[PDB]
Amino acid sequence: SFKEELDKYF
Amino acid sequence: NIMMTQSPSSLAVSAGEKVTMSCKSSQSVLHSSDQKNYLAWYQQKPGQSPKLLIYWASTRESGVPDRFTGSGSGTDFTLTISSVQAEDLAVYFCHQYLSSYTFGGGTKLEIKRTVAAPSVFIFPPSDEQLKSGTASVVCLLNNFYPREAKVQWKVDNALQSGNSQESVTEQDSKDSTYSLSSTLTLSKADYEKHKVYACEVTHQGLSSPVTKSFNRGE
Amino acid sequence: EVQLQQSGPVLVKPGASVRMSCKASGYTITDYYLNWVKQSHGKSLEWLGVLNPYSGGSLYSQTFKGKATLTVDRSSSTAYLELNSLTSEDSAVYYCARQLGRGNGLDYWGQGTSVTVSSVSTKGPSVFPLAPSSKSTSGGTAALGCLVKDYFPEPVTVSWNSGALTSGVHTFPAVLQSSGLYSLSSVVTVPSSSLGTQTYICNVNHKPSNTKVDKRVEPK
Repeated sequence: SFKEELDKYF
Repeated sequence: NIMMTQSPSSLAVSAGEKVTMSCKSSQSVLHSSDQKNYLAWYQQKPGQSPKLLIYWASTRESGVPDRFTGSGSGTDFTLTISSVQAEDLAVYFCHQYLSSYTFGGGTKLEIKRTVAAPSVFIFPPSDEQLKSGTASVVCLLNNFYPREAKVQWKVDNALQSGNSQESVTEQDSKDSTYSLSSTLTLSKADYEKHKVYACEVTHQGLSSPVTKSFNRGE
Repeated sequence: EVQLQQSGPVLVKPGASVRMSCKASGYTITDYYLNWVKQSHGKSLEWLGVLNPYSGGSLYSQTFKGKATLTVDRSSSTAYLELNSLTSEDSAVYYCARQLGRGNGLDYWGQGTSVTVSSVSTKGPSVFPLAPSSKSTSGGTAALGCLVKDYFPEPVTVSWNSGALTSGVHTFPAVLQSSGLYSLSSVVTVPSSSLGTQTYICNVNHKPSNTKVDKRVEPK
């Protein structure tokens, strides 16, 4: 979910 | 999404008092790779943009006074202001950034101070406005506390209804007072039918109503 | 000093699109991410998404996916937010806010861009003096002001003496008149002793109607 999308994006 | 809940909705303290406010997240905001709670606090003074105070739940941002301290872990966070100053009036928001960013609904910190009666002023319509067919008469109540105040408009001692609007300022960041402006709006034709235009003001700091008035065209 | 300078307030019709800007100065724009955050009614904050000025790539809240578009012009150090298919519910102040990296807070925010979505047309205010008189004195002080009447949408900005007069100013929240137009007043208290030597001018700006009015306020 979204926490991992933030991790990948940053 | 992670839901952020702040309490209380508002609170009011005198300068020098300690305050605490709560922020609860609906799930953990702990980021595993760095073992940091991805939780920030912001201060938003009236008319300004938010200012970052705290991040990682408890690390104070550079330049933030040390009276502001963030604490907590898991789902329960706290912002403490150790000794509130008059300029700390603001809405304080928490923010989680572990997942899709969400904010709490804010805690509004208001300041308590001694009673201050309003200074009252009245303004006739400008000649420029009159030439255009309308008369706006303005009554100003300056720098009073607490915020509750009542204005009544009287025209040759007749109480008016239905033809005025008012608004009150945010609290002042230096003296903790409020001010209020009321506008009575009439047509030019009605304005010219009467002599005495009066604003009558009631407030805790006054033992009897104060009236400020003018005589039209004088 | 770091600054994020956002474009001015705008009125747009339902169904239209709008693009607003956020210009970074005092730092290299590619050194920090840029977030966009909506504020409704001066309080509730809602995140739209984040852009990386170096790559130009963005990550959006699911709420704004396909509704918001983040872009950047690295040459002019300027980020952009475009919103499409606008509804009344999109009226808000939109902030841009820098974020150094994943773990950081939003450390510096622009001043916000107010977007009003409405079928009502823009209207610029009339500006009238609130002239000091014998009935606007309180113990050696005089109150004076400007009435900024009949405009749409918010906001109006008022300064005094081009920003050199700020002490004792109260610029009141606007009121919504029955007509659907706004009115506000801005007042200041000054010494009565110097009304003849000092000059007081309110500078009124209503960007949506191109109103820039300076009004000299003198004793009646």
